[PDB]
Amino acid sequence: HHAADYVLYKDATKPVEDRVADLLGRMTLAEKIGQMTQIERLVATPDVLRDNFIGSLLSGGGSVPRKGATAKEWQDMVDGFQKACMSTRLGIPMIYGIDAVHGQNNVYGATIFPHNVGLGATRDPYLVKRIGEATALEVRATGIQYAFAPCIAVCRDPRWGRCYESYSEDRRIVQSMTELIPGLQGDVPKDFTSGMPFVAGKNKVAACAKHFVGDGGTVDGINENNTIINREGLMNIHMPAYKNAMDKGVSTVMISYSSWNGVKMHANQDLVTGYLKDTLKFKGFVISDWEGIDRITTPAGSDYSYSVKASILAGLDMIMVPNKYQQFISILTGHVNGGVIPMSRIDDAVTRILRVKFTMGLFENPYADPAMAEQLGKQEHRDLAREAARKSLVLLKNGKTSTDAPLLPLPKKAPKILVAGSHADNLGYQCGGWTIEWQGDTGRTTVGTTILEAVKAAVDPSTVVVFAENPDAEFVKSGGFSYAIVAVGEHPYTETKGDNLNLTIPEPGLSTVQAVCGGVRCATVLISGRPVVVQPLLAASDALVAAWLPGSEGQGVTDALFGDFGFTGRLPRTWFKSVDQLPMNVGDAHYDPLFRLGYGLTTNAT
Ligand SMILES: *[C@@H]1O[C@H](CO)[C@@H](O)[C@H](O)[C@H]1NC(C)=O
Ligand SMILES: *[C@@H]1O[C@H](CO)[C@@H](O)[C@H](O)[C@H]1NC(C)=O
Ligand SMILES: *[C@@H]1O[C@H](CO)[C@@H](O)[C@H](O)[C@H]1NC(C)=O
Ligand SMILES: OC[C@H]1O[C@@H](O)[C@H](O)[C@@H](O)[C@@H]1O
Ligand SMILES: OC[C@H]1O[C@@H](O)[C@H](O)[C@@H](O)[C@@H]1O
Repeated sequence: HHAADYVLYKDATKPVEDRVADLLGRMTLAEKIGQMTQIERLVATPDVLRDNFIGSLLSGGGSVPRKGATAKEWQDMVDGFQKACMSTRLGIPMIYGIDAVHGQNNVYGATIFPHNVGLGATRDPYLVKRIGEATALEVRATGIQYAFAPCIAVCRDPRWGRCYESYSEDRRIVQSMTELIPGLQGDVPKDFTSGMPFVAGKNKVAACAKHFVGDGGTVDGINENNTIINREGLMNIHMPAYKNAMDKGVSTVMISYSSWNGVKMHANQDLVTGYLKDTLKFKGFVISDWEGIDRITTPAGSDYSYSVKASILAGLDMIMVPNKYQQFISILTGHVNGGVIPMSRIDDAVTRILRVKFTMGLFENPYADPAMAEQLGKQEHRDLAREAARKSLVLLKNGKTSTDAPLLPLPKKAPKILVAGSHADNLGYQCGGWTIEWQGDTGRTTVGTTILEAVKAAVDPSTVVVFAENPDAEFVKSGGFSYAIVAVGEHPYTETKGDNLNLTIPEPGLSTVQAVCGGVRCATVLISGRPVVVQPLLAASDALVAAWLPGSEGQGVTDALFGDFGFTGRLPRTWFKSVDQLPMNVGDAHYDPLFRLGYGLTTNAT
């Protein structure tokens, strides 16, 4: 279709499938295996990318070009890598992935939205869609084209360190929140075939339904462990939201470290190929988790040859290596040369990777848009995160007795008030894990507003605000306070560090709540990724709010505490009486909750 040097795959007017086939037919085995290889930016260089024909890069949690980097620094980094990939013989652009799981959360100055458990509490799929839309803009602000979200785990045991990444223990709520996907990627057209990948263009990102499948079903909530459940239960609880994801054109699916009835998901051909590809008709690409193939074996990494064989034969398309790419490529090349993995399997993998790249426009826009840098941390998106944080709050108690005056809403005008607790003025704590660092961090780690700052921004000018992190009982009684707001809870964690058999908050939290509430009427704000042992906090407090991990916009919290809006959030999970009850789910025989799924008190805006 015209000039003498015409190449069909480079022609933006051609159908995606024609472009995929034209490119695939030209590729060497080295070029094919390169597309299947995703590496960390920490090990990437221009020569490595060109020489190994690398298909993808990622930043893991905390993998950043430098601390405090601007949106422009991220774009320049990603473009540097892209320039090397575009300089290969065939000029196939790489796709760069990152965990933008509550906003573009590795990036300094990005808006940080509430984590998924709090979004489940909103029962507002359209809010979640809008969060996906804003997240895509802030990811593209940094030049990145692919987010490893949503996590559609159905957490069935809150002792799991990733329970906060699950919208709900109720699969119906998780299915509803798959609206994140068309927010991140754009709405699919009228015609759309379920299972096809979709991204609208350069202002949207490829998404990733993860982690397939039953990651939220593991024994005792042990992260990466075994999910012991029959097929009916797997299909009724853990699978349904994957189908909604196919219907919404999710571009990629990431496999789980977990096992199902003792079979590693990363080696499960029946589920990855038999079910996801052949039954759900998924036509995007399947990516491993990080060293996911290594962890098929015990010990992990003890037979990397088998890891490669088992995962590629199971049907995985792209491997998040992410560091030992020379070994990965060498082993896989050996398997193909030896006939152990057929060329048909390689060609399927590359067909799916190329299909996503062409569909999303990556060959037409391989480089970042400098005009998008200013989308990072935009006030409109902070206003959305503030709405979301407010809607996520669940009011658990509002007066010690049913005849006391309701404590909330609090008045904005009072002579003197106390703000207290380890979580009242700690932006890192209020964001939780997957914020700036992999495991999150403590203190002022990014741009945002802590609960204390939000209180100071809300109250009348005549209201004197005193902050004390851990006041003793006498300080409070002698202080002439009208009321206190005390915020306590979990410290940030991610993945196995978050697995927790006791679910009791760190001290001094309960002691601070008891000291404060013993001296003046108090509203306790509990920051956590999950239900935690709460009876002692409830007993001490006039009012108690479960605020989950509300993100950078602490004014979401004070918007409800001071009655600008009423409380509307409802528990998206069961609140247990004791960890000895666990697992305990709405439907079980011994179902004896402290607060059932769907519980939440309300207030009216003042
Ligand atoms: C589950 O955890 C136990 C204890 O750490 C471990 O030894 C076992 O291998 C794990 N099982 C799976 C399927 O990961
Ligand atoms: C509760 O579990 C957490 C994480 O496993 C731990 O850090 C804390 O000290 C535990 N308390 C116990 C085991 O008594
Ligand atoms: C909030 O509003 C409605 C009136 O529309 C009422 O039924 C509910 O009890 C109200 N509660 C309070 C405390 O005003
Ligand atoms: O899977 C474990 C890895 O996850 C990645 O997101 C992080 O960047 C690494 O620090 C961590 O070791
Ligand atoms: O950062 C890359 C990956 O790290 C792994 O540790 C997590 O399990 C994935 O959810 C994440 O996408």
